[PDB]
Amino acid sequence: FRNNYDGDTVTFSPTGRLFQVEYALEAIKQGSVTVGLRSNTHAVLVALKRNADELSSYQKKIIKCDEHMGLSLAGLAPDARVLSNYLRQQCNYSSLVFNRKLAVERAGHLLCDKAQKNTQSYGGRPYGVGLLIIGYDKSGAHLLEFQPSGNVTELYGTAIGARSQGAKTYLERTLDTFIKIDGNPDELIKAGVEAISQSLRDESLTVDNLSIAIVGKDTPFTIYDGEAVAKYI
Amino acid sequence: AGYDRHITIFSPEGRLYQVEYAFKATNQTNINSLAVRGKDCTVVISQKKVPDKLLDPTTVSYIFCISRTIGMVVNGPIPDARNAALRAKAEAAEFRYKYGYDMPCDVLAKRMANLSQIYTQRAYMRPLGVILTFVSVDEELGPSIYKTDPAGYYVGYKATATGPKQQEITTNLENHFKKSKIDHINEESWEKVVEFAITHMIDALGTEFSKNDLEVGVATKDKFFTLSAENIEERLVAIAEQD
Amino acid sequence: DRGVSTFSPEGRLFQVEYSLEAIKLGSTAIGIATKEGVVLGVEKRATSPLLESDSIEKIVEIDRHIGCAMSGLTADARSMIEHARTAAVTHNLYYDEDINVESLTQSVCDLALRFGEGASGEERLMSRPFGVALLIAGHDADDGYQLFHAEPSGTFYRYNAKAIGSGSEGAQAELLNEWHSSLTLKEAELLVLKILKQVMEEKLDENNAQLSCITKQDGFKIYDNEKTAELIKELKEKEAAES
Amino acid sequence: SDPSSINGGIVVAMTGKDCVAIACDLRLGSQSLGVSNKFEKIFHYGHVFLGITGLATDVTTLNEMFRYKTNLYKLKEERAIEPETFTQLVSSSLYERRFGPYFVGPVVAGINSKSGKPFIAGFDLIGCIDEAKDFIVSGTASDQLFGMCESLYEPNLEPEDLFETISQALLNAADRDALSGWGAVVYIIKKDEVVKRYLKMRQD
Amino acid sequence: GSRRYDSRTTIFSPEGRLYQVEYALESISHAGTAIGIMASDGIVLAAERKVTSTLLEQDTSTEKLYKLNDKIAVAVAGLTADAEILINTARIHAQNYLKTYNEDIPVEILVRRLSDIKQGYTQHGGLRPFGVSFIYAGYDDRYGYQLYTSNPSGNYTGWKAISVGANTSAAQTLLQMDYKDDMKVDDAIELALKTLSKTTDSSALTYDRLEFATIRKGANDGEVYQKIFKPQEIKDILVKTGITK
Amino acid sequence: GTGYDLSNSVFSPDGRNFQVEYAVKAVENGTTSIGIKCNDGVVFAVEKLITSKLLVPQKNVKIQVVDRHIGCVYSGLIPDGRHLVNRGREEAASFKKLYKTPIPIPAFADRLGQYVQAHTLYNSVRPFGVSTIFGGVDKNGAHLYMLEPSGSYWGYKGAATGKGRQSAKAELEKLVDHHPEGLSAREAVKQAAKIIYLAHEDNKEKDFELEISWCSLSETNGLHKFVKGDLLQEAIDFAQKEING
Amino acid sequence: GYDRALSIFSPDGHIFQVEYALEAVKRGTCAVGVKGKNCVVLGCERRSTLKLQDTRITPSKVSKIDSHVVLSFSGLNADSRILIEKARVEAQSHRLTLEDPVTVEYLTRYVAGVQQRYTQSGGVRPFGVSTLIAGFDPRDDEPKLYQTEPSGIYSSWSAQTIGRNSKTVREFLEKNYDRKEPPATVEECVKLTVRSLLEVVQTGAKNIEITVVKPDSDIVALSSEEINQYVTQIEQEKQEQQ
Amino acid sequence: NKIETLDPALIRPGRIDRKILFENPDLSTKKKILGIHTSKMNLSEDVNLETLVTTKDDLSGADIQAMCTEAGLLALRERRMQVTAEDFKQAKERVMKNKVEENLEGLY
Amino acid sequence: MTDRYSFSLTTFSPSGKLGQIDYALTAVKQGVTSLGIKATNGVVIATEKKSSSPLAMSETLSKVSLLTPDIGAVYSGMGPDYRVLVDKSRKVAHTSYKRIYGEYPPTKLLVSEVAKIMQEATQSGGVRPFGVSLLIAGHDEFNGFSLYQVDPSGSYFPWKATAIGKGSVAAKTFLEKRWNDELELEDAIHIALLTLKESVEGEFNGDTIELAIIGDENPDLLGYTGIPTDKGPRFRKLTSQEINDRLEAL
Repeated sequence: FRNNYDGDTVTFSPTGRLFQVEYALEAIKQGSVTVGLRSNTHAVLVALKRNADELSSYQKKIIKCDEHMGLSLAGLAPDARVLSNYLRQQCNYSSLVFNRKLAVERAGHLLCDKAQKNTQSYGGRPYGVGLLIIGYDKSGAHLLEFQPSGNVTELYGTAIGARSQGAKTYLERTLDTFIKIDGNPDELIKAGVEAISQSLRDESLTVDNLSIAIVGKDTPFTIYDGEAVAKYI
Repeated sequence: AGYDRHITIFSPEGRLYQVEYAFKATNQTNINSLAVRGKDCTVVISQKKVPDKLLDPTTVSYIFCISRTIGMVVNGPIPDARNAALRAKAEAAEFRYKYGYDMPCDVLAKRMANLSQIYTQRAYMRPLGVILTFVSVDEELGPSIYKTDPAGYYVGYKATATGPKQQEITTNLENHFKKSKIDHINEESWEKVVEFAITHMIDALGTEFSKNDLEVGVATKDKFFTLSAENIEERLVAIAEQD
Repeated sequence: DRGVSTFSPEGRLFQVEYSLEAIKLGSTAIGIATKEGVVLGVEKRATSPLLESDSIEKIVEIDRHIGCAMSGLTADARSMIEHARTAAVTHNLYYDEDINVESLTQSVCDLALRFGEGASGEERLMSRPFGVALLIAGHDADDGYQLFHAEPSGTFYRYNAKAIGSGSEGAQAELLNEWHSSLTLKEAELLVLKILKQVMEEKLDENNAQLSCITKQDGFKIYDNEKTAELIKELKEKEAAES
Repeated sequence: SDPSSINGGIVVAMTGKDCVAIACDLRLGSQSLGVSNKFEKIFHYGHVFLGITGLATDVTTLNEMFRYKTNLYKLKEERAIEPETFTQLVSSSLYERRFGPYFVGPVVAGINSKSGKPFIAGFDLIGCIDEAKDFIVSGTASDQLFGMCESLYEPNLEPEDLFETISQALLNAADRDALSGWGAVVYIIKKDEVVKRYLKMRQD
Repeated sequence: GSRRYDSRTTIFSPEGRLYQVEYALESISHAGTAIGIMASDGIVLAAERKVTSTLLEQDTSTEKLYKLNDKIAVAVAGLTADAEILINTARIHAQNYLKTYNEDIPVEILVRRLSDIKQGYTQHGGLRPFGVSFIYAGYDDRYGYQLYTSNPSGNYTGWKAISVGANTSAAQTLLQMDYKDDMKVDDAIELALKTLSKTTDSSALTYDRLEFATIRKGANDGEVYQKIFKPQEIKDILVKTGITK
Repeated sequence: GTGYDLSNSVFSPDGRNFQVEYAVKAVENGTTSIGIKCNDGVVFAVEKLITSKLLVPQKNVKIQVVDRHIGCVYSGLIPDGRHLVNRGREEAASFKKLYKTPIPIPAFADRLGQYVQAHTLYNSVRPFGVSTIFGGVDKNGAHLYMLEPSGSYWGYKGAATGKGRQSAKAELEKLVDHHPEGLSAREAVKQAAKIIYLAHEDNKEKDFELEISWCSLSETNGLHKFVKGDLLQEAIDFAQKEING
Repeated sequence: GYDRALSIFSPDGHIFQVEYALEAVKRGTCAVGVKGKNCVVLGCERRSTLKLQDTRITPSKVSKIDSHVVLSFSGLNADSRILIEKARVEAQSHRLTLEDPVTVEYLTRYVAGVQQRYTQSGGVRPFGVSTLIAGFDPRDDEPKLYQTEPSGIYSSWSAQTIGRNSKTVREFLEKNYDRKEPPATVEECVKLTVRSLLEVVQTGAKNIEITVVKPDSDIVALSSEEINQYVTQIEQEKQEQQ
Repeated sequence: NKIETLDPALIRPGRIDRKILFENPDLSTKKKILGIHTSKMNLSEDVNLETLVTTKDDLSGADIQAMCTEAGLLALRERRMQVTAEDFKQAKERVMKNKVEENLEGLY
Repeated sequence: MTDRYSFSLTTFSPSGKLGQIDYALTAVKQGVTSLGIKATNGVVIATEKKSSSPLAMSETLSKVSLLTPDIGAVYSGMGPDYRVLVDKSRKVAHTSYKRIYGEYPPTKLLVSEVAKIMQEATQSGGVRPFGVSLLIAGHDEFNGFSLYQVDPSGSYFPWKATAIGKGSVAAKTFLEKRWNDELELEDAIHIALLTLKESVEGEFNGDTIELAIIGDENPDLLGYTGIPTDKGPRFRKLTSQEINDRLEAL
């Protein structure tokens, strides 16, 4: 039964992993659609911000971790914060100790380990949140996918949130073209907005839902927020 | 509390389910062992098999040399055997610094038993499944065999066997010792001691075994050594030199 | 008892869902933020001659620029206030200035995560989550007048007006129609009284309602019993002349 | 200031035959200035008498300490502590925190309830043992007292005569000090009666 | 972890009870009997040792009588083991009061502490409580002779005649009648022994099935001298009342 | 039977806990990885699955280094394998400082062994569900080892694990026999590549990208290095020549 | 570790353990406080059925929390010692630190606070006690009456009654008090308090214990003799209103 | 006996809308319950229906039934058909004690 | 990660019993016939020696352990529980008394120290309670010779003879009848073999009885052949030949 292996986080089941872990992967889809894309010199993050009401003000779906780094969340909010603080801590120490910015790869592997530890601990839980973490280090432009069970993948492009498969079809076609444009920010950015509106099929797009963040070879972590995303549609 | 076999606590009957199941199916891993005492040696024969041609059988170990002089024969599986080995090794070494003296079989047996018992009462650990036979030729007792078993029970032997050919081994040695009026045979050279062992082994388990199917560990005064593959065939051919 | 790490097939924790159930049973708290102030109003409720009804209120001051009104369990809102005062006091000492209402909600929400058995990520010291939700209203010199709804789950949203409590479904619906972007402090307080009257099964007195306001020449200020009643006196006559 | 001679004190114990006597001064000072002529340094746990000379404070801490140890032992075994037993207890306790400060010289006197033999012991600040069965002395004028006791002492004394030795010994030792002035008590001890006699001696 | 490998029996019940406590009193009601009669020149204490033999020693007559002080003692009804931890700690709690203020603990302070430790075992920890009920036989100069009982729940009540253990019900019904409001020790002794026989089935009341202690003022013994009667003094008093039958 | 499917803190009658069985199963449910011992070294190769062109080559290699001369590759689930290795690394750094020498391949087997075995004495810690094949060259010869998730491990001459475990042992067992142990380290890359090809035949729902690395005392000088460039490229060709399709 | 759960949510948005704490109080004895505008009266039961209790060492229901402040309760004595001790310490803590006599509101916050903690925090359960806290603030002649539950919630009340047949004693009291004209004289406010508590104790006039608190540490416990007299009188009053 | 052992989803509001309590017989009711049970009787004239009700502390109708039944027995054993006051009183004392027993958690 | 087990594993049942103590006792009833006798001129304790194997030493095997020099203990119950318990009893007895009061703990005081170990273990979780019962037979020079029973919970009671294990009650009947105080130690050894022959049938020897006495001195048990300073041990375990000699002595 379901109820037999569900109660604490310390049990495996014949499936090969615990039920609860799959339910954490499921939550990401509930939360906000965020697409990730890169060329080879810059990498672009596009995110849809949702609120609850007219008289509600948006919840931020981009949290800036450094002046050369930020991430998007999709899924459970409270864990996304507990993670973004950990990444802040990890970053700073690297700079204090080693004079080092913190590679996307390097961060992913530390984050994974933290995730195993909280899935062997019985009172502990999977985070229930997936993250697309972007950066330009001296490894080049990067996009990584983090999943809350410790699955870390380096990608050209991907999506988490509402119809991930949706965006993925778009990206996989337009792929070969946009990624060889290397040294023009605007094009890769324009492909990001073109993609995200076609994943949608029970929502619509608008200016102040959308928010774009780009990092690169000549773009330090910069958000286009509200009004200023119009000129990338 | 919980239950009597989801965590380790007494059974309805005052028994412990976990120690009795630790006795049974940890000797059925394709292992059978005997230990007999020499005159100035101690011999162990133990089965030890490799099912692939791709498994290097050197690393395959189930007679361990705990110290330079101490041996420990484990009946039971390698995950357990290394938890007991780590403890044994540590105990041996600690003893050597602190008390200034080499570790007797009996002291090691007793210490490990009491420790297992504590882990038996714990509700977040198990007793190890392994059966541990500790061997050397002590200068404080002669050739010695002391065996611990998994319940926190342990006791000294003069000759022992484990695996369900226990009865066969025992009876052949018992009749023999009642006639000769000794429980140790007299012969100097290790070679003749291993031949005595084999004689009782072959009869009792009713088969002979290959070099790589055996592993023979010999205790001598201030050394314990394992016999190389050729060395274990030499002995099997040497009785057959007689025939 | 009940899992503390066990999610629904959707992936929403039992404990979070149960948190949402206690909230819905308190008396309404309604905030409208305007361009001259934030109004927070509550239904205090209960009138008895064996009750001191003007010694109990649900609008408590955190700081000289921050209040909160609550809805749900009141005992729980005491632990939330103790954490919140300590965090705000320590920040005023370090940088000499006002703490941000969003910032406060995140610091509190971090300690809302502990419940149950511990983690290796976190030391979970409590047993349940908090069963009260809050409207925290304030002023800062860098975003002016603001109104915030903290859920005990972790989510906190900024609003221009929001109602929470039992009677929130109706209340919110009224808030929208009455809300516009040239709304002022004086109008907003009168309107609060309209909403409160409508949904009551009683006559609105200041021993079942309490008003409060924020002006930045005085900080968080409680609209006192004497003033709140004068406002009630003015309401009853004007309403009862539209009929 | 002084470390233990603010008030001073000396203590003498002797054996008779199947009896003992324990005697002490009653000085209390603030330095060489005498303030009071009464400070009683002898307490008893049954037929064990315990006198401890030195710093006032330190004497107190051991007395309440032996009081706690004696009370739980008495209650549990249904038996009061005997002198022989008490001597091992004084030693062990001193050993437990000799690297804590102690400025003490406890002296035990009593007659056994299991071997009947008169029993005396001396103890040191670190808790060296003095096994002695004639006299044992401790305190500020201990150098002097050992000279006085070794010559004056006559053994196997029965109570009236034991009194005379211990008093006269004590009175004449005391006169070469003023850190042993301000009155004195002799306790002459049997199992059957304990006589307490005040002496008259100088003051400064 | 431990959530589904343990249970919670230290929680409340849908009556307001705690499972283990209610049950603990039950354990006590089939254990051996302790009786407390407070007089105004003494304290008379009686206990029945249920079942005695010539293979047990009957010679040890501290088996349920323990002195915690030379001014306070308890009579035990429940287990020796459960008893042992609170005695030893109570004796320690004494020495602390004695060291601090140079004066012995009143009865009431010492009871209130005991009860707080016992409440503690169900209040946090998940632990189990003790299963032994104490009758306090005690002194004050504020309150005269004092007689208390305290329970594993930690409620404590003032008495001048009480019982805990088995046959509680029978002893107390005779006792309330035959009580004299101010009385001497010797009168108390007559009353007690009379009650005792008729609470012990058939002919069984003997000296060596009894533990007796009396706490008298004396005038060859000191004020509040506790005499814990050893066999031979029980034999005497039985013959004097003539109640041995 | 039961209690042994949720716990490891008690012992099965089968001698094999049901939770342990489930751990092995997730290993066979990963990808193929293999390991080849040779007459001077070890060569490691893995099948990396290609699903989409949104993945990037050589940043999702499942070969991870420990120390300087140990290359570690696995089958099963990714998070378990990385955490297991991160622990190996930490013990490895500690080792190097203290004994001023690199961590052995036998030592590392023990280090891993004791972390896994620890989580199989406790129900309060959940063990690892990966089999990790590792090895290298050290001061005391060349070693191939395989760690299985019970906390069973041994040194092997050859190893495979995963989906393609069987097909890999077949193709390996023929090649090792033919050679004395696997000939030269050069040869071993070509041999490896044939093994991966046969192992692919159990996938056929994804394309693959071949990744090999080696540790060799005669053609690397005792360091773990990737095999790429010319050497990888001749190896793809050798496989496709003899194995057709 | 025993910081894990022992108090859990209800699906109804209560807490199981707090609902069960209130039941123990009801089975229990009855305590009441009625206000004048010169005093605050506290009545407490002592219904000794049995006559073998010695009642000078049988626990009381009246504690000093402070010299001008009292706490009365209905509930398990065992739990109530633990709360009573923490509340005395808190009065002395303020006294030490602020150089100021204690104010009633803060103490009530403190009493509320320990009980509130033990519901929220893991491997502890709330107390089995409801309390009434009353007294007078310094240099103040107006009465103060607070009620706290082991939920940890707190309120002021002009009068409140707790324990067994709380309904009956509220219902009665409601007819005999107005906030606009509460009693000025001790005698008549005490008469009313004794009369309510007569009606639930059954027989009692030595089993009822009255303690009347006037401003700043004039706290006086009326005796049996005095109470028997008011009960006589009440038996005269009930045939003047027949 | 109590309704806390029935699910609220088996009661089913809207068909079963009433869940009706049991309150104890009060003083007026005791007089009545008694009055009916003393009718069936042959007794002595020293019995005071009133006197016995007043000392009874809010006792169940069961107690009242029990008392009559108990009092008849004390008369039958004594070989008589008259039932004196003293008998009713003993039966009342015994049942009143057992109901009113609940010590240290009711009677704190 | 790691344990969190702090919830007591010994808990009350609806009757007032303690599940774990009830269970543990079943084991004790099924354990090896052991008795203890105070002869008044000594104390003799006997217990069943057993062998695992004929090829097995029973020198190592522990059925009679010296807890402190003048004191021995024997048991019925669970062997592994016994072994650890003996150890904690030996340790505290040595550290806390043997230069503090300058001698061994008195018998009653040592029975209380055991009692406490067992009770800690019953109160506290993480561990189940000891499953054992002991007969502690002793000598102390301030109480004479004594016999106690130590129960699994740590309840104790004084005895002057008893037996526990299987077949207790009848064993006590034979002992009750034959010995009634003031008896030579030797004679109590003879009575003890007789009680146990009737109790154990199938095969009986003095090579399956292990016998210890506290009730002798040798110079060898002062531990020196010089000039006394103290009294020393009075524990002496007999060898198998000496026991066969007393079996031959009618």
